[PDB]
Amino acid sequence: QKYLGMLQNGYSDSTSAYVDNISTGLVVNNESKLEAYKITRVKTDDYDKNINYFDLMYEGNNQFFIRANFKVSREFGATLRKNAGPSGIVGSLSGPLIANTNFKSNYLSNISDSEYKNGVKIYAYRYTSSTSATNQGGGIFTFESYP
Repeated sequence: QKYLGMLQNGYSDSTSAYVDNISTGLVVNNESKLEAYKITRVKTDDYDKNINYFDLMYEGNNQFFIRANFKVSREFGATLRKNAGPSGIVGSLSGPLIANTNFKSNYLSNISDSEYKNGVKIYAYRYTSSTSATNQGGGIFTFESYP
């Protein structure tokens, strides 16, 4: 147990595939691999993800931002382009809203499998109000789906 975190041999499927040495598996619909999968991402003033909900993942029809933890941000957020670059709301964080599995963070298809396998997409703005943008970290992302 002191090597790998937790592999889902009939355990909970809350993603949790996180800092490198946590062997964790998941299988969902819309890309061709059963995933013993890993995430090794670092962003600013951060250790692994911070503020709950920050990765790239794999449920929906496209390649998109994680549903990392069980609380859902209905927040209509502005996920803009690559590291520390503001270019406008390409990602309009909104529905769908469901949870309990690896799910979609408002279909950020624009951030794709190339930015998933050794990605850069923990960067994100948070909005308290309808236009109050705050930057709390952003940097390297990493993922690897495997047998």
